Amino acid sequence: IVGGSNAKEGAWPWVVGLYYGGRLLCGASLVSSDWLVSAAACVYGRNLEPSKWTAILGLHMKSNLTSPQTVPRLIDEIVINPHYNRRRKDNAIAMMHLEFKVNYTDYIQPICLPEENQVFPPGRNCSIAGWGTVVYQGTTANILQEADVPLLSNERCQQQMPEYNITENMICAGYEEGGIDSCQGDAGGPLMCQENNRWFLAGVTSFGYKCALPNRPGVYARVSRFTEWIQSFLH
Amino acid sequence: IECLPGSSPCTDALTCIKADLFCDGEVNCPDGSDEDNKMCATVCDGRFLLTGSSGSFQATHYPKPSETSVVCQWIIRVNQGLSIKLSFDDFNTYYTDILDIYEGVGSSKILRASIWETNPGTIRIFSNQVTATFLIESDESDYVGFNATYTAFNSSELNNYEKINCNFEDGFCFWVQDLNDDNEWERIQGSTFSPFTGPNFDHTFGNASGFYISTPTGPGGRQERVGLLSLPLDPTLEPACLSFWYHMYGENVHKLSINISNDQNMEKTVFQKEGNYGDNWNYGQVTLNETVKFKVAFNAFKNKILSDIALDDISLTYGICNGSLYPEPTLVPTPPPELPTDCGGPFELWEPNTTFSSTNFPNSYPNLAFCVWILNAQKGKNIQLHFQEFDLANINDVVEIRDGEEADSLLLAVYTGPGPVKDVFSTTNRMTVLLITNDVLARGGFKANFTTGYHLGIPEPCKADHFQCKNGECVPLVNLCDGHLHCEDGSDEADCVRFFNGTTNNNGLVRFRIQSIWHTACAENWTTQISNDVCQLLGLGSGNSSKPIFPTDGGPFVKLNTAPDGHLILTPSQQCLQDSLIRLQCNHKSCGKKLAAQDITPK
Amino acid sequence: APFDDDDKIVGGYNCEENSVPYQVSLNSGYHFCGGSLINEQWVVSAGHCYKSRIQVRLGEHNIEVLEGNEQFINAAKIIRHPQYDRKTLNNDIMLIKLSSRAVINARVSTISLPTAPPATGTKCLISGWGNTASSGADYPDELQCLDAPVLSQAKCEASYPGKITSNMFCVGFLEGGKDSCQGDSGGPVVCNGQLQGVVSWGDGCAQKNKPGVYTKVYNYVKWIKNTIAANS
Ligand SMILES: *[C@@H]1O[C@H](CO)[C@@H](O[C@@H]2O[C@H](CO)[C@@H](O[C@@H]3O[C@H](CO)[C@@H](O)[C@H](O[C@H]4O[C@H](CO)[C@@H](O)[C@H](O)[C@@H]4O)[C@@H]3O)[C@H](O)[C@H]2NC(C)=O)[C@H](O)[C@H]1NC(C)=O
Ligand SMILES: *[C@@H]1O[C@H](CO)[C@@H](O[C@@H]2O[C@H](CO)[C@@H](O[C@@H]3O[C@H](CO)[C@@H](O)[C@H](O[C@H]4O[C@H](CO)[C@@H](O)[C@H](O)[C@@H]4O)[C@@H]3O)[C@H](O)[C@H]2NC(C)=O)[C@H](O)[C@H]1NC(C)=O
Ligand SMILES: *[C@@H]1O[C@H](CO)[C@@H](O[C@@H]2O[C@H](CO)[C@@H](O[C@@H]3O[C@H](CO[C@H]4O[C@H](CO)[C@@H](O)[C@H](O)[C@@H]4O)[C@@H](O)[C@H](O)[C@@H]3O)[C@H](O)[C@H]2NC(C)=O)[C@H](O)[C@H]1NC(C)=O
Ligand SMILES: *[C@@H]1O[C@H](CO)[C@@H](O[C@@H]2O[C@H](CO)[C@@H](O[C@@H]3O[C@H](CO[C@H]4O[C@H](CO)[C@@H](O)[C@H](O)[C@@H]4O)[C@@H](O)[C@H](O)[C@@H]3O)[C@H](O)[C@H]2NC(C)=O)[C@H](O)[C@H]1NC(C)=O
Ligand SMILES: *[C@@H]1O[C@H](CO[C@@H]2O[C@H](CO)[C@@H](O[C@@H]3O[C@H](CO)[C@@H](O)[C@H](O[C@H]4O[C@H](CO)[C@@H](O)[C@H](O)[C@@H]4O)[C@@H]3O)[C@H](O)[C@H]2NC(C)=O)[C@@H](O)[C@H](O)[C@H]1NC(C)=O
Ligand SMILES: *[C@@H]1O[C@H](CO)[C@@H](O[C@@H]2O[C@H](CO)[C@@H](O[C@@H]3O[C@H](CO)[C@@H](O)[C@H](O)[C@@H]3O)[C@H](O)[C@H]2NC(C)=O)[C@H](O)[C@H]1NC(C)=O
Ligand SMILES: *[C@@H]1O[C@H](CO)[C@@H](O[C@@H]2O[C@H](CO)[C@@H](O[C@@H]3O[C@H](CO)[C@@H](O)[C@H](O)[C@@H]3O)[C@H](O)[C@H]2NC(C)=O)[C@H](O)[C@H]1NC(C)=O
Ligand SMILES: *[C@@H]1O[C@H](CO[C@@H]2O[C@H](CO)[C@@H](O[C@@H]3O[C@H](CO)[C@@H](O)[C@H](O)[C@@H]3O)[C@H](O)[C@H]2NC(C)=O)[C@@H](O)[C@H](O)[C@H]1NC(C)=O
Ligand SMILES: *[C@@H]1O[C@H](CO)[C@@H](O[C@@H]2O[C@H](CO)[C@@H](O)[C@H](O)[C@H]2NC(C)=O)[C@H](O)[C@H]1NC(C)=O
Ligand SMILES: *[C@@H]1O[C@H](CO)[C@@H](O[C@@H]2O[C@H](CO)[C@@H](O)[C@H](O)[C@H]2NC(C)=O)[C@H](O)[C@H]1NC(C)=O
Ligand SMILES: *[C@@H]1O[C@H](CO)[C@@H](O)[C@H](O)[C@H]1NC(C)=O
Ligand SMILES: *[C@@H]1O[C@H](CO)[C@@H](O)[C@H](O)[C@H]1NC(C)=O
Ligand SMILES: *[C@@H]1O[C@H](CO)[C@@H](O)[C@H](O)[C@H]1NC(C)=O
Ligand SMILES: *[C@@H]1O[C@H](CO)[C@@H](O)[C@H](O)[C@H]1NC(C)=O
Repeated sequence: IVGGSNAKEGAWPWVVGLYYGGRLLCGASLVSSDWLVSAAACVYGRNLEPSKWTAILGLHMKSNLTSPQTVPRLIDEIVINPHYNRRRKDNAIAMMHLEFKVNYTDYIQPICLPEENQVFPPGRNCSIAGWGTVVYQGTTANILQEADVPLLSNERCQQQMPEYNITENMICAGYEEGGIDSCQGDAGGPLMCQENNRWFLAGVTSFGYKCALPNRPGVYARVSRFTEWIQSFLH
Repeated sequence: IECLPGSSPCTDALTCIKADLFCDGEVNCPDGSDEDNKMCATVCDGRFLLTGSSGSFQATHYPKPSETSVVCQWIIRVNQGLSIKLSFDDFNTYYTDILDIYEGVGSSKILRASIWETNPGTIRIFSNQVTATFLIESDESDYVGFNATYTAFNSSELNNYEKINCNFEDGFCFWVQDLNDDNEWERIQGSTFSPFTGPNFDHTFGNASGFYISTPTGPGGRQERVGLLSLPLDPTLEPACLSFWYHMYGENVHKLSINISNDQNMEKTVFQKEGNYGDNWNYGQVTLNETVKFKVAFNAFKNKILSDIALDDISLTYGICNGSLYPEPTLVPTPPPELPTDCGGPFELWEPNTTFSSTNFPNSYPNLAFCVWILNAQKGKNIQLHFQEFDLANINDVVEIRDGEEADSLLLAVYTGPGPVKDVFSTTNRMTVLLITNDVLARGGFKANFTTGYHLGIPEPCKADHFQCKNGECVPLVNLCDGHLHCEDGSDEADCVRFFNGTTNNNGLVRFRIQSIWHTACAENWTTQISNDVCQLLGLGSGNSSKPIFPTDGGPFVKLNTAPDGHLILTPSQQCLQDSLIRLQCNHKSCGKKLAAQDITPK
Repeated sequence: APFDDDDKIVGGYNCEENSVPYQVSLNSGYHFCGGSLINEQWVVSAGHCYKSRIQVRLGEHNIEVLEGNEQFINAAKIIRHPQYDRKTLNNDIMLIKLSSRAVINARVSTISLPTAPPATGTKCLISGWGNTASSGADYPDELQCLDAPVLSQAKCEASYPGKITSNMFCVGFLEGGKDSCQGDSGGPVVCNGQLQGVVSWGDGCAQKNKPGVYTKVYNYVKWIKNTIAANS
């Protein structure tokens, strides 16, 4: 994909990987002690048998799953936001339930949900996490990739990508000249923007036209309107 | 005198040359010792050079099975202008008889010929030197050998008839493969591999015993060009008609064309076919009249696997072409691409109508399905989707159940794959059923009763004023927000403590509900331990400093006390001295902070 | 331009033989076939892949990019079943003896010989260089591996117009893609930890209805053992 960079170990403890059938298919973010937040596009038709999904928390290297800091877990319950339609490409947010619970060993920590009356001006660099590739049709990198993209308002996103209705429930991000994106390669996972003290869940990585294409921002799920829905599976 | 690895010295021991240049038909040693018969230990026959007009050579262990792996190669040279005609007698062997024949020496040895498991037959090479190489496929005792003879004749006395007339019974007769393309032809007897493409029989003989040529049957996945050339044809006072049979079987057949090249460089195409014509031999007929010498080139464009093209029964006659008894070939019809979008079918599924039936459930449903059923009921009712039989493929086709009654649909569950599936209960009177499928390998489908009523799927409410959890179990008194466990879902411990008259998400007055009554708490024995206990009850982080404001609650406030067992004591008694409601503040939980041992390199 | 898809859907394609160490590739200047590593010195593949020169690649991840975990072994011996017809694809199975002992690692390993043939519904893993994309006009460099169940013998025999023998059975479908992933004219087909198919042929490039035909090696395990004993 080109645009990301290698992330230090433990820098993003809330970013976790999801495996279906032994292959890295999706990515999720920790928000509680027994639940994850992931894109609902990757659970489209694989929730009838919640036994083939394996959640790897604290994953940093795909070819290495033996460190004590990484605690593999199984997913027994997957839920989908009812507002998902797959035609309007809106409300593509899903949650997964861990086996029993999770620990906090300085490498598995929960992401901070958006609060009420929060302002997110466009143009600020919000970090994007995920296992990208080296080309548009490559393979997921063995090292977690990190990158920063400027926030874009919903007004310009429709003009840049007329093919998508976008709507106020989705927030886009990307560069005018492109070159850095995470639309293809993997599910991506959470969109993170920092606020001095608490990394907030700025968004969830969602569909996109094409990576690195100018005037083609990547679409992300607006978690600020999903805070109440997410705050229903917390201990 | 020593030579570098990978090289061998000559007899004169004056220079070192590569070992692969020895016994190849091209002189490389200064003294010419590389072509000597004694140096080139053929072993198969004992002779390497055949410079006479006739002769013979034999393979190793001709009368008895061989148990030794020895590479054998022969070179036959004649005077310039003479064509060497090979002949073979016995090649019926379970492989292990790979024979390589190449026209000339040097770079021309690429894809001239590679014959095994069949009789090579009469092979003619229009060159002064012929390179014949025998390679053993295995050392197992399952091969016998062969002995072949050769003869030479004037190659320029051939007329236009002999240069073209060839049933391919014995090799290419007088035809020479092209060299400007990627891969050339090969000799195949009987049916070819990769079913549904390539000929299954020979046109000349009529069954599998015949001999012909075709594109290679190797399971490749790349596009290659195959070409065949012809000997120069002397000008004639009468035009000549070319008769040939071409076989074009395969879904990936691109194009078969013939180019005529003369001394004037006026290349033209008189024959051209495209597409798949099935497993049928098609007769070709073209008329050629050139005042100068010209050559006939067969151009075949081979695509990826299942794109085989075959040629057989090529001959040249005299005069204008007559009426073609065999008509023009017919292309295999393509599947109709007419509107593969969707079928629609039963758009509406409501009313007392009977069970859904698409009249094709046992066999298959239309591909690229996007139909909807729209399960509707009366006001106040729900929808129950009880499946009869479910059978789908892997995760590419899904069944969607939506309960939004409009564009703002509420997805309930997704069902796909083989095996039984659970029933679906809606919350509204309208259920949207969407069936999205791929364009290939449709399954049987599914059927349902869609029978429902009033409040189906919702568990009956508990009696005797007992609290009902998500599972429907009874929680009368014991597990009413008191840190216990009754139901598996755990909803019996729902947060009964919340901020009241607050300002932010963590600042506000204390409000408690022991069982069913909301009330505040006193400040008689409040301490840090009680602060963190309420923080845990509020689902927040560490406690923060708080200041009382005023005792504005005249109701039955609860007195909080610490206990040695770690359980907070809740006494609903109005006993407090100098009461003052506390504006409790608790810090946030451990959110996504970079608390790991992260450091940067000061360089 | 959305060639494959406009959403983050990859189809669950395996990441270059991830957790599938029983896949090998046959090379004769280009990829043409594949097989399964039955043991440290032998491989099993369909008998229609016979070539003058065959190079065996073990643990290949990318066709062009070499990750250093690929072992190249020349075909020291090539032996096919004596009853394999050149016209009829019955007994479509061949054995190739590796000139050097295979190196066991995380991406190269042997497969246990089957002891009982599955009937239907058994999960199978089929590895082949198919099309790892939804649409396009190019050959992807990734290696495709898709799971597949086992169909009943009667249905597999009846689907084809009498082209299925007692040693053939239907395993994989491999739908979707540009023109499907076909069968790659070989490759491992291991069901429940047992190699059951070697990919024999199919009706076209798995267009529809009949996606492919697989050869059951349970009837040839005895011949494989005899060949191994004869050639040590
Ligand atoms: C193998 O056999 C072929 C037989 O074709 C032989 O090639 C030449 O064949 C032609 C015709 O059979 C011989 O006759 C010549 O034909 C050409 C045709 O254009 C004429 O131009 C030649 O004219 C000569 O003779 C005329 C008197 O009749 C002169 O006026 C004129 O200036 C020319 O000198 C001639 O009739 C031709 O002789 C042979 N070629 C040779 C070299 O004899 C081919 O040579 C044979 N192979 C070998 C190795 O000998
Ligand atoms: C068999 O012979 C036929 C001729 O009867 C020959 O057909 C060729 O077809 C092509 C079209 O596919 C003709 O057009 C050419 O197409 C190429 C494609 O790139 C062009 O580049 C060519 O243009 C050149 O010449 C121009 C000047 O005329 C230049 O301005 C330009 O920059 C190019 O240099 C050209 O338009 C082509 O004319 C014919 N004929 C030929 C090539 O002689 C066919 O290819 C032959 N097949 C085989 C297998 O030999
Ligand atoms: C193969 O054979 C073909 C036929 O045998 C050849 O076709 C020849 O093509 C040329 C053009 O390149 C023609 O030449 C033209 O002829 C016309 C005829 O007009 C006259 O017609 C009658 C004839 O008696 C006469 O009475 C009238 O008064 C006209 O004067 C001319 O008008 C043109 O200017 C031009 O010269 C040939 O006529 C034609 N052949 C025949 C028999 O018609 C073909 O060239 C040969 N070669 C190939 C490679 O195809
Ligand atoms: C369960 O649902 C099925 C639909 O999926 C029912 O089949 C019929 O489907 C049609 C499709 O539009 C419905 O539409 C009606 O079609 C009739 C056709 O009547 C024709 O004949 C009369 C003379 O009797 C003539 O006057 C008409 O012009 C037509 O030539 C129309 O008359 C209606 O106005 C309407 O468009 C049917 O309602 C539907 N039911 C029928 C035909 O009974 C299926 O019947 C349903 N099951 C049960 C038990 O009712
Ligand atoms: C597939 O079809 C083949 C075809 O049958 C064989 O056909 C060839 C020619 O088409 C026959 O060969 C000739 O047959 C005639 C008539 O019998 C015979 O007189 C010929 O003998 C002359 O030539 C020989 C030298 O070859 C010479 O020694 C003789 O004195 C004489 O001059 C010549 O043999 C051949 O005979 C046919 N075969 C048979 C058995 O009659 C079948 O043979 C296959 O069985 C068919 N099936 C398969 C699976 O191949
Ligand atoms: C999270 O991880 C811990 C350990 O990795 C899991 O086990 C818990 O470990 C703690 C140790 O700090 C236990 O506390 C201590 O237990 C010993 C047992 O003898 C006791 O003697 C001490 O007084 C102290 O209580 C804790 O009991 C133990 N958990 C259980 C249920 O026994 C833990 O299960 C993991 N998961 C979570 C916390 O959700
Ligand atoms: C947020 O990210 C954006 C994008 O990375 C930053 O904006 C631009 O970042 C590029 C780096 O690729 C800067 O390019 C560099 O510019 C300098 C001159 O300033 C030049 O010498 C270099 O060769 C290179 O081209 C670009 O200047 C920068 N633009 C601006 C307006 O800063 C942005 O800085 C990031 N935000 C923060 C707070 O860091
Ligand atoms: C649509 O629903 C069909 C209903 O199933 C029926 O359920 C009744 C329950 O009252 C069955 O009656 C029972 O019969 C028993 C004797 O066989 C009695 O002992 C018992 O007390 C009770 O009366 C009835 O047998 C059963 N089947 C039929 C054909 O009525 C169901 O059969 C369909 O599968 C279902 N279709 C779907 C889910 O697609
Ligand atoms: C795509 O977006 C357009 C623009 O907002 C939608 O059109 C409006 O939808 C709202 C709510 O459904 C209506 O109140 C407006 O009247 C519509 N028109 C305008 C001009 O605002 C549209 O519904 C969206 N979805 C599609 C086109 O499928
Ligand atoms: C209780 O919360 C208050 C804020 O409402 C804390 O006061 C500040 O906390 C920040 C921590 O982010 C410190 O950097 C400041 O120095 C604190 N003081 C001021 C005046 O801003 C207070 O520390 C909290 N109490 C405890 C015990 O943590
Ligand atoms: C795998 O290797 C990485 C490389 O630094 C190491 O940090 C990790 O502890 C190893 N084990 C795992 C990820 O289980
Ligand atoms: C090959 O040798 C055999 C002797 O068994 C003989 O009958 C046959 O004629 C020989 N072949 C040729 C072409 O001379
Ligand atoms: C065409 O018909 C004539 C009519 O007598 C015949 O002589 C000739 O052999 C036939 N075939 C040709 C010219 O190829
Ligand atoms: C909360 O605020 C309202 C309005 O400001 C006031 O009427 C009410 O008395 C307050 N609650 C308490 C407990 O004083």
